[PDB]
Amino acid sequence: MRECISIHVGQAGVQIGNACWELYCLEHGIQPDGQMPSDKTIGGGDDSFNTFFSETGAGKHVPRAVFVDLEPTVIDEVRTGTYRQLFHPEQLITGKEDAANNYARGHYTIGKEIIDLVLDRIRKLADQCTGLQGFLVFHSFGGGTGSGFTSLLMERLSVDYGKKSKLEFSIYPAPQVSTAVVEPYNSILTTHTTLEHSDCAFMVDNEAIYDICRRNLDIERPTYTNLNRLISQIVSSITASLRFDALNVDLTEFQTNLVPYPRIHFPLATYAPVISAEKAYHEQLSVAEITNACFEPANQMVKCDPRHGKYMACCLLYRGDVVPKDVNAAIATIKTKRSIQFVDWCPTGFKVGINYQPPTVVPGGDLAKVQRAVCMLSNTTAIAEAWARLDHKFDLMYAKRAFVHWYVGEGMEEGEFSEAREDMAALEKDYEEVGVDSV
Amino acid sequence: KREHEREVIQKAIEENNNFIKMAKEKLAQKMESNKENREAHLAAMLERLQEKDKHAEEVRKNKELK
Amino acid sequence: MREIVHIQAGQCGNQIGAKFWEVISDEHGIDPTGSYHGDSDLQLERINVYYNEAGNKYVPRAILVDLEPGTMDSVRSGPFGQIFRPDNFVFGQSGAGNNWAKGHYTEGAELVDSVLDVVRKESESCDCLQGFQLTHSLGGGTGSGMGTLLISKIREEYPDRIMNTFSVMPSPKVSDTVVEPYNATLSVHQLVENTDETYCIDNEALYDICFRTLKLTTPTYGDLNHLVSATMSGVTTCLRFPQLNADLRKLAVNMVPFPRLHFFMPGFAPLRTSQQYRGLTVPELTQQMFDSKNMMAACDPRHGRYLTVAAIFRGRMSMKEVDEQMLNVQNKNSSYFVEWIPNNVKTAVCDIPPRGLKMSATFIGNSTAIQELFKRISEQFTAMFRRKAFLHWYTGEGMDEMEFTEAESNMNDLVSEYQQYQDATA
Ligand SMILES: Nc1nc2c(ncn2[C@@H]2O[C@H](COP(=O)(O)OP(=O)(O)OP(=O)(O)O)[C@@H](O)[C@H]2O)c(=O)[nH]1
Ligand SMILES: Nc1nc2c(ncn2[C@@H]2O[C@H](COP(=O)(O)OP(=O)(O)O)[C@@H](O)[C@H]2O)c(=O)[nH]1
Ligand SMILES: [Mg+2]
Repeated sequence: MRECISIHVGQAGVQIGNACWELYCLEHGIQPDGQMPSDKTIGGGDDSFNTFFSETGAGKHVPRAVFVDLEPTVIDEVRTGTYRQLFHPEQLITGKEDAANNYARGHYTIGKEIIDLVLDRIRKLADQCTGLQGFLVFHSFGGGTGSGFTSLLMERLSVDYGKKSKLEFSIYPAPQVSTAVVEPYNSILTTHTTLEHSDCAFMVDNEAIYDICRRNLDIERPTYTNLNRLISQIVSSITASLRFDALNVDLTEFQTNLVPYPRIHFPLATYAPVISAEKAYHEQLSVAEITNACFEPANQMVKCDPRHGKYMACCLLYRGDVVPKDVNAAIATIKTKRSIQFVDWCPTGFKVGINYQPPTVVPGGDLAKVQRAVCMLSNTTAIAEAWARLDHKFDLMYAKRAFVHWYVGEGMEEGEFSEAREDMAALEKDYEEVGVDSV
Repeated sequence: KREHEREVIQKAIEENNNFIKMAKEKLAQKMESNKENREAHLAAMLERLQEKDKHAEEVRKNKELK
Repeated sequence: MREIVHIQAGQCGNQIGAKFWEVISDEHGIDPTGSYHGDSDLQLERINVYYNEAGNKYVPRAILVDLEPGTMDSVRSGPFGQIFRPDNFVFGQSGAGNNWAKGHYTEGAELVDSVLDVVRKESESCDCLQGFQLTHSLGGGTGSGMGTLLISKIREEYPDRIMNTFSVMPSPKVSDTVVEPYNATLSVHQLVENTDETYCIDNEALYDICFRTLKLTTPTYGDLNHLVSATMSGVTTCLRFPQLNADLRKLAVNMVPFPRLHFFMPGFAPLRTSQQYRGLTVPELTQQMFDSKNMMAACDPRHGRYLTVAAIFRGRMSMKEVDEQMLNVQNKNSSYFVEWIPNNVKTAVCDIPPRGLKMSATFIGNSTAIQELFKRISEQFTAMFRRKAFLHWYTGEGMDEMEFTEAESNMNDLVSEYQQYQDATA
């Protein structure tokens, strides 16, 4: 019950979804053929892992997700990858042409071709579910598939599934790994479009993840593989309440607390401890250490200063050998030392959950296995800085209407650009309003 | 009290439906506008090329005239 | 399955295109018989971008076109003349006589239709055709006039396909036809409105490089071609070997801020018997790539501003080091990069280096400086056209002086716009 269908749009979506799924197999004891020896129930069951993994007569535990990419290349490696047996052919959907980094191409010119087939596969998965809970969409703002097709699929899911949940894992563009000059355009436009169709959006800045790997993992030039593996750890901590089940707290309750107002649905995420296998050897990280780490600004997935802003919610999702008592101490300590300012309308509390299932690392990973990890999600107004930066780039190119012709030829109109930007400016003012102290 | 209870739940129903409706309409408008726009562009580029073809025919008739 | 139909027209176009095919054929392990013997799967992974498979014969998806058969006959005589599909050969007999009007209106017009037929057959075989690339010279008659004519007729058939032209800028040093300025300006005009992306291969520079750098007192056409072939290999390395700018459309999307400014300055490093074994440190290699001496186009980058730039580092090298070198050049050379275009420089590295190089650097940029080259062409045209020198040539085919005017104005307009964006700030 409470099944979740996972949707992975674009190259980034797809790859990050291959990271995640592998880690989830490793955590649940699912083998690459899908056979989970631990699971005695064959063809079905009600286990937490069944919300993300469906079962078959043979005992094979198929992932509940669909990989869509307008170029075959990325999903092709999945088709031929180690976990190719786990997935099912229909679940992998690939066209023949990419959106050449163009939102317009991916939303209209190309997307329209595959959109109906995609929704079709989702619908099949939806019928398998006894009580579907919502969708998990993974994409990148910068790419044409990750922006234009992703918004299209968001609208379609709104219509066809009504107000069912729709969470998101949006890859904030990072100049270090930038692939297109026009990525700020696609970012604004997709953010504008999906803002009304997303219940809760988690952004991950490639730059921030790139830094974390170089620093904590001592990687000279982190690859998309490094990022993805770190990303999957974050994702797994967030979804761990769903896939696993006394102290564990459903992410819904966190959601009811991380969205004070519909437009404010972007929470910041900070994970700990990211450590190399040498450094983790002969070092034990306390609940207090990992907890500090959460409040450390260099450990956050998005680059922003929480101090510059105010907290509207702050949740701590732990996993591993943790006990309430230690979590209470560490929190208090933090308090004594940190400046966790809260909006006046919001209660200055930390919602916690402890999932005793310990964390797992993919073999050959650069992440050392730890006995405890934590990932704090916070609704601080600092997130706006993000938008700003982006927006500012968008404004720079758009004043000289650069690359704008590429959008217009696909059929878009400058109105869409200006409208999208206005909405971002409103969102930024909304953050400022929520921080203002009550009269 | 019972009526108001029935009112609330019908309001929430109508709210969801209305959202689905507005969403559907908007997406249908933007798809058609874009589609028209794109075809227009293509049709104008083709017509420009055709006008260049006619100019070449005329240049060929000008040479034949002499 | 992102096929790129290739089309080589004119004397210059046929020669440079033959070289290109030989060189990529070596890089992909394909001999003149189309047989593959490469050591690396990477050569065959994207070989379909430029090659059609067949006894497993990878045939260049090329269409040769020249109004004089001699040039194409020599091509067939040359290495790999067998590899080219014989039906792809398409040559007339009249020739253009170094007349743009002859190729764009008369003799070209007679042969254009048979060319389009081969184009249509090649495009039909393409599963996902990216577009067409044309190798040609703007000074000659078949390459320019008939070239631009082919561009326009292909665009009508494939208005949704990228259109890339390696146009060769005429040079006074190279001399050759006297009315060559007219032909170049006619070609430029068509290009300005018919080509998605254009590589300004100025022969002048090529020469200069040779005489000076290559210390060649008498640069030959073979010398120039060698420079061009190495450039072309560089600018196709991302198209032919398995991210940045991997297809023609994405390159453009990221390098053409505005449709008229689709003209770019190529650049390559290192460019000389002296071996000097030291494997140019990436640092250097970067400096040379940005060096105006390594720019195939005859413009000083420091005299303008880079709208967008793209770097390719072939050869096994430290990706971290390359990254820092690029960032550094951008930082120190910040005035030479438009501020209104965030992140306008992007770079890629390929493990397989050019033949006989442990590593290379390829420079592609839409610098506003490119307006220098157009300016030289404009001066030439204005001098001749001031006296109507050789204008009767074109008028005989039915051309009118207004056409020349319009072409001159269009080229001045392109320069104006380049200078406009150069001198615009936040
Ligand atoms: N963190 C992370 N970011 C990625 C990854 N792959 C791609 N990206 C980011 O995605 C952006 C490009 O987005 P893509 O996923 O490739 O775009 P696309 O979905 O394929 O759309 P097209 O242009 O039409 O091919 C870049 O700015 C990268 O920073 C990844 O594997 N991990
Ligand atoms: N770099 C280089 N330039 C060439 C070559 N062959 C011809 N050209 C140039 O081509 C121009 C003349 O064009 P041409 O080859 O005759 O075109 P055509 O009438 O269609 O054959 C001259 O300005 C030369 O500069 C070559 O092999 N290398
Ligand atoms: Mg792609």
